[PDB]
Amino acid sequence: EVIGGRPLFSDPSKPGGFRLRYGRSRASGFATWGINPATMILVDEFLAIGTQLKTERPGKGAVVTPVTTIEGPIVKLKDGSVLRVDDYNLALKVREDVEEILYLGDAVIA
Amino acid sequence: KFTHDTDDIALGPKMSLYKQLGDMEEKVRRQLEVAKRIRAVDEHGVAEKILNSHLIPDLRGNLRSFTRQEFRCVKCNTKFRRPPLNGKCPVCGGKIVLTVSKGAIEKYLGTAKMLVTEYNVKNYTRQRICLTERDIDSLFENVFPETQLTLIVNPNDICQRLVMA
Amino acid sequence: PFEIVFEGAKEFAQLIETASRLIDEAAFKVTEEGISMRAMDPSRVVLIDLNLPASIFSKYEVDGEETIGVNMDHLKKVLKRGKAKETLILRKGEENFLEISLQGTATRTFKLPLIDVEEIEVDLPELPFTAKVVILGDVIKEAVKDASLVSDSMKFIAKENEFTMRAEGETQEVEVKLTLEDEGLLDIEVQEETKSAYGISYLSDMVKGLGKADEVTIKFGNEMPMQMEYYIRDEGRLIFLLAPRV
Amino acid sequence: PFEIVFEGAKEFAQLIETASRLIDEAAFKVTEEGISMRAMDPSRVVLIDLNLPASIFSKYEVDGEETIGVNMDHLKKVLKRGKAKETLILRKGEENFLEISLQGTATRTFKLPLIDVEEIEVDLPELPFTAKVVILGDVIKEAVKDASLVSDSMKFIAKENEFTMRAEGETQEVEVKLTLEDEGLLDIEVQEETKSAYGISYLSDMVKGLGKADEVTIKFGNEMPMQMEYYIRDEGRLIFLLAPRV
Amino acid sequence: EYSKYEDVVIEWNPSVTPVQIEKNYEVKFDVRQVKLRPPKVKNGSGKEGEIIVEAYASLFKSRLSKLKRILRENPEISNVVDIGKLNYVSGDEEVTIIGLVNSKRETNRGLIFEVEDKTGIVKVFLPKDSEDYREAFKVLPDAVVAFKGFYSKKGIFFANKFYLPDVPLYRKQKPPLEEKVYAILISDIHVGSREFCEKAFLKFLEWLNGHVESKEEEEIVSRVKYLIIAGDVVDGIGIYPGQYSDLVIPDIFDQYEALANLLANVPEHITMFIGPGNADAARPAIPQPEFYKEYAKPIYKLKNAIIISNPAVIRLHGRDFLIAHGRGIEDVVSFVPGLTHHKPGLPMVELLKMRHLAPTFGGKVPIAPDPEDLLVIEEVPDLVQMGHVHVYDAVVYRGVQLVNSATWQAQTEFQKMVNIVPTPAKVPVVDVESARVVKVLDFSGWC
Amino acid sequence: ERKMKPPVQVLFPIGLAGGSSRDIKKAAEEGKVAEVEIAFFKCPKCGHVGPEHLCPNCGTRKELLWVCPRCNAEYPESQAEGYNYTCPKCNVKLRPYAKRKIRPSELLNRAMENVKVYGVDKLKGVMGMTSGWKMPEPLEKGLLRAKNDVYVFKDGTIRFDATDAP
Amino acid sequence: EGIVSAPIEGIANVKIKRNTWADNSEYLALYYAGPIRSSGGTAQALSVLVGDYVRRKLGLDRFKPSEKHIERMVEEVDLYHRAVTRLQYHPSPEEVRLAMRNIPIEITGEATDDVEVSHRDVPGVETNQLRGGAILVLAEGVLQKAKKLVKYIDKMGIEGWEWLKE
Amino acid sequence: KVAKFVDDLLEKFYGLPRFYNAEKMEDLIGHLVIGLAPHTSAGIVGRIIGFVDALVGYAHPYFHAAKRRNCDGDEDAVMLLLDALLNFSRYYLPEKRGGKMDAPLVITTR
DNA sequence: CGCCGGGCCGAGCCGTGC
DNA sequence: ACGGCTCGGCCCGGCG
Ligand SMILES: [Mg+2]
Ligand SMILES: [Mg+2]
Ligand SMILES: [Mg+2]
Ligand SMILES: [Zn+2]
Ligand SMILES: [Zn+2]
Ligand SMILES: [Zn+2]
Repeated sequence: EVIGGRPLFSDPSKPGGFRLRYGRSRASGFATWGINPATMILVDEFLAIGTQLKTERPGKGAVVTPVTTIEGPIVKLKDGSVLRVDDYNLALKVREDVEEILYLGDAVIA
Repeated sequence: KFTHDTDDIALGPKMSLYKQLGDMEEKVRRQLEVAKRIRAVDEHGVAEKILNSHLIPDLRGNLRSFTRQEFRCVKCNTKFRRPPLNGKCPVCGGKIVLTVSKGAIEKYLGTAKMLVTEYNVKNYTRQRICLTERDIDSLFENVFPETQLTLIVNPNDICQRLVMA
Repeated sequence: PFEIVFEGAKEFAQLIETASRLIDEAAFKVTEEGISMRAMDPSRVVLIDLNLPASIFSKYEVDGEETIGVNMDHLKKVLKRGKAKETLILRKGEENFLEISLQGTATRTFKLPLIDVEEIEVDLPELPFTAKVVILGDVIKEAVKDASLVSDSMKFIAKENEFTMRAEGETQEVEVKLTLEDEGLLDIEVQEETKSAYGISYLSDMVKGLGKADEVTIKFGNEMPMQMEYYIRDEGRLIFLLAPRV
Repeated sequence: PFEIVFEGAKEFAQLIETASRLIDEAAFKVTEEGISMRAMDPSRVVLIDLNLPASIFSKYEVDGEETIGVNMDHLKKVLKRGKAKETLILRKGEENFLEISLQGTATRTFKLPLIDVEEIEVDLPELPFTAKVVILGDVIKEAVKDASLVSDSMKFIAKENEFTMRAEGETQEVEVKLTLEDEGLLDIEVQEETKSAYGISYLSDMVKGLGKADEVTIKFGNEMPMQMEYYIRDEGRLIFLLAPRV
Repeated sequence: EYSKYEDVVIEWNPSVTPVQIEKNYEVKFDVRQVKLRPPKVKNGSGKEGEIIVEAYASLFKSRLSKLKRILRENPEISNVVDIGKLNYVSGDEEVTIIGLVNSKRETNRGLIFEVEDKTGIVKVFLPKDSEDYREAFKVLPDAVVAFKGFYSKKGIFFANKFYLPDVPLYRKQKPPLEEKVYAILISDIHVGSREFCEKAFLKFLEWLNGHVESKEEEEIVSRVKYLIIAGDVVDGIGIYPGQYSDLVIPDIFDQYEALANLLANVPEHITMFIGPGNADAARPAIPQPEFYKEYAKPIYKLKNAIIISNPAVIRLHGRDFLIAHGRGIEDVVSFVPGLTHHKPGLPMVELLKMRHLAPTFGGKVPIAPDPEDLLVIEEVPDLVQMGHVHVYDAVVYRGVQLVNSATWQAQTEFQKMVNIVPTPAKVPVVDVESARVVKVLDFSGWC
Repeated sequence: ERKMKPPVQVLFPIGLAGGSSRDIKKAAEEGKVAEVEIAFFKCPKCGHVGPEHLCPNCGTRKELLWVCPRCNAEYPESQAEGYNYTCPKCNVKLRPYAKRKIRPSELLNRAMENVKVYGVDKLKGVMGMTSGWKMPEPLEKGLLRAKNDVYVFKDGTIRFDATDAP
Repeated sequence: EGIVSAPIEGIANVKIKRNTWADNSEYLALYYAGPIRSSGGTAQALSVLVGDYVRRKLGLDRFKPSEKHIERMVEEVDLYHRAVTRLQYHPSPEEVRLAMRNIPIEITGEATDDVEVSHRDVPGVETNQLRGGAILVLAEGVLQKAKKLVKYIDKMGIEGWEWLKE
Repeated sequence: KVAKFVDDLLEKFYGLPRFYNAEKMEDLIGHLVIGLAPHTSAGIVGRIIGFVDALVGYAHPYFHAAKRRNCDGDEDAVMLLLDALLNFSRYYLPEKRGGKMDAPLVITTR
């Protein structure tokens, strides 16, 4: 099910979605995920600190928390260039030129 | 102890965009651009069909509950299982109002028609939407007759196009 | 980089408001001769167009022709802040912003963004109109206000030296009848008996904002749309096209 | 079949609106001497009597005595459309329709349906009233508007050459004292000190919309209903009888 | 797999010659024949929220007036007094009241009602020792009833007799027919479903064409002239969630095309009357004027198919047939205790006695906001046909037959879940002159 | 932050005198009288009666009044203890509350004089209490809550809801 | 661990009933209120286990339902999912029959939903409406959390629950 | 605002010295709260040490576990200890079943 | 001095086969 | 799945 206004970020076990990383951050581990802020910015800010999402593999449901050591999305710009946005300020600068999100980023699961 | 480190614990967006959108059409449109941008979503039909199972339940449920509803006085909160013959509250002078209005049925019909026309869904859902619109029009035949004409016709609607095919 | 100067910003605000009473988005087509507007409400029932040549404008300066799109709500909200004696100034630089300035006892400039709206050409060709009538704004305004008391529709009947407009309710009835010998009517030219009916809401929305010392011309035929006109500053013109009932 | 012509439709509209703030349905009687009126408040607390002799009307003609029953809301809506200098015409024919025509720059005609309502004829003769006083409309209007703030009950006190209005609350209080030397107090005639109280809402309804330069007669007694009457056009008059509260 | 019976052709048997009979028939009632004048607002600036309420009130007023006019026919009911002017009556007089049943409850003394009419409400009590207590116990609200008793100034109307619009006990027999004529009833075909019994339907179509074993059945086939279908001819689109997996033909146009191709094989000497149902493309609430023409055009185009409404009345050789789908049987089943879908003939008699096809408002039946009630049985019929239950039954009550034609759809998952046993492929055969069922065909061997 | 379905600032029943918003101040300023079910406390010494835990005249703690349901006899707590909370003249168990009439003007004026808070525009209460005791709350706490813009919960606490993260 | 209020408010009452229709024996029944619907799967299953242990330690017999009881329970489980909530789990009818046949206590309660049932006037059951508390306990308790329940049985030294192990 | 209300209550209603004496939110550091879950009846005491600019409640995993919460979308309440001590009463609790949920009937101190 | 119209507040309601 | 969506009434400012 999808409720109108609530986006779907990835298809089941589809390459290009969330990349699985094993670990536990300072502010994650109980049932929460670790997400780069760049992929929060580049999905039109639908994801904020504490926003819940319904997951597939480990359980059903998690809360997102910013982790700045994992990798971010890879995007395709409007002129044809391909860029790696692993930073927050870079995402803020680049957001308006994004044509397609090639890769979504990482997710740290305990 | 811990495995991964982070520079800041509260770095990033602080409020969801979903709380800054008013219209349902705007919400659907923004969600669809988001789904279109991501390479691994395949919005074009999948998100429509899955999303149409959130507006179709509302439409059909409201249409069903309209024909079996209870009325209530504005002054009181007493409810009547059958409309009073006088049209007014028997223990008041206050007027009787509905619990399921006519505008609560067709509030998502425009967005449903847009979702049907702009994307490729299975013929089943398209026919269900067309028949829902036809039934909504037909239920109010003797109460709200079409008494107003229009300058121009054919506003790129899909139901008549399917019928004429 | 065109400069526009208009005297009596209240009149401009009033015409912008009466154009905004029906449509929400519109685009202005301004050329060397003047500026023009035309659009249709989303119900596809009414059509309004507006022209404003160079004569009425006190100072006109424009290079080429340009299509500008402005949010009508914000436009009318900014225009409502003027006064009856201040001079309205419209300017647009290289940036896509419209500089609206008023010059009375002090100068205030408002920066308002430009928006893009798709422009569709929609012109209804001239149709055979069997009747024409010229009346004052006051009489038609009061007639609409009375017709709104009993029913949601108003009926027009045209005849030689007889122009009657009525409205019937479930039990009550109101009739307004007048002839050439009366005052409200200036002249009437009909070719055959005519009958039509139009919604009260649309008529009330369109006639609201007319001056008492104004001349309005109504052209309508048998079960066909109706056209209402009124000159603005002897040079402009307003066209209203309304679909009938039944 | 009567034809009644009246001038100054605004005054008629105000009179009917004052008559319509207490009752909704009542019957009008028409007779050679004029037009009468006697309705009853649904709460059975305030009585209204209205008499309009024939001399005030410009062209008043009628044969015999007939009764007319019209709902007050529709009638007030019809008469409210009249302006300051519109001729008001009341005409009835064989058909059971009440025609109201407004003559002016444009002859607009309204038709109203007569409704059958019961008539209860209760004539109340002169009652022993301890105090009779005459005051201007503005004085009582301002007194009621001031007393409305503190509470919902107003007290009247009439003494020897003295007229005092008071209202009391949990913590607030307002008083108004009137003497002969004051312009508002034209004259006073009391045999002994009297005092009673009434309700603000009914008092506000009866005094609201009262002309500034009008002499109003007040009669009341100890815990007894009050009599208020003011003349209109020096020929017609309206009588109010308000029962006291507790 | 998208076959739609395109090549289903059955030819008349050149061995049985039909008897020439003049088709005497005429439609007596149709929903799209009463011109319902829409309502006028009380003023010139109304909105939607008031017209609907006024239309519903007008519908209920019309129902009450029509049922009161029907009630005031028997000589036993007399001295009618309005409920409003009931305090202005004595305590030793015989008075009656006619009104709508608001609600009813049960106590140790008896039953307490809330009968209401155009001039106010009143509470009525009926003692348990009354002779009509059993009859009045199985009554459902919104029906129109008449009471007789003494009014108390305390606030209770004590009653001693109960009335229903009912059916007259005596009637005049009609003149006999010259030659014999027969009619066949069908319902709930449900074309386009996986459970639709196509083989039995094909065998029945061959039976209509003269493929018959016994000589008496040969004569009956030679005497067949009329055929009536009582709705639910297609399985529909989107009736319930999860229907997509239940459909062989998931397209309403294709469903109607297949149904038309199936019905095209009837002999040219038979006239078909078809009505809509709750699964077809038609109005959501009853009464349904007709099908949606842009969807049911293939069945509209048939040479001998006549499209009727729901409900409709037909007059064949002077015999009146009241044809309805039967969505109101569920209300009677779910109220009265001891009534089940396996025996639908008794709720039919209950509806006939109350002279309404769908009384209860707010239950399992949707009611349209029409300003006039067309669900009241104005005239007494000779036969009554219904469907929607998928179980066969036939009873007689005071000279009128109450048939319920079976289905052509095998039991599906839902009826298995809720314990209903359908009886598909049963077809009644009636006699026009007698207006009674004379035989029951059973083609369930193949289905 | 957390608010009830209609926002509430004091757990005091107003009935219908307060209007649609259960505004106690509006009812107090309009002179309305309201009938509700509350618990009345009675001073043993002088005999004050009302929904207050302390007697204004002497500042001595009162005692709850127990009333018969059908019979209408009032027994203080000390006497009702001996009667096993059952009416002696009747055979029905007692209740601590009954339907009574109150005048919001006097109570609100006393509260305002008590806490020296006069400039408060609105003060919302409840239509009726849900407990079995129907003991009300002091109005001074409601005034101080309205002054500082904070709300109340079903048990008399101010709460703040937030999503939890580790 | 004495944190969640399942013992305080989930368990409405405890009563001893008689198996009149079969043998007129003595068994135990647990009445589940509304708040038990939000205690989690583990709290309900442990409640059933504790009820079984206490009934065995008090010298009481076991529940012996009739067929009508089973049909009522199946239609109640079917109805609640259709009309109220998704149940977060959908037990098959055969599982419901097995659980009803092999539970030594009566899982019952009051009425929490305004929906009428078909199998009416069942002996021992005093309501004709949906019992949300008991059916949710059955669906999301001993059934959904059977693994944790059998682990607790193994750790706890409890016999008589071999059917759940199978 | 809650602390200001508590100080006003202590100074005007009971005639006792004020407790918090705070003019900014940074003055609440070192003060105690109570954490309660929407399905339990026991609370736990916590201490304030800092603030963040997000819309989440950060705490130890033991703190969230002691309230029987899972931290994958759950939400809990917080209240100042002194306000609850002064204001809570068992005579305001509803009488139906469910009136004792969300009630600090007991608090854990370790 | 009398309207027109906004902006709050509080009610209700959200697939379903006989 | 439940906060998001329609109605109705009631004051409060301009505004002419
Ligand atoms: Mg059916
Ligand atoms: Mg069917
Ligand atoms: Mg959780
Ligand atoms: Zn009422
Ligand atoms: Zn004392
Ligand atoms: Zn007693």
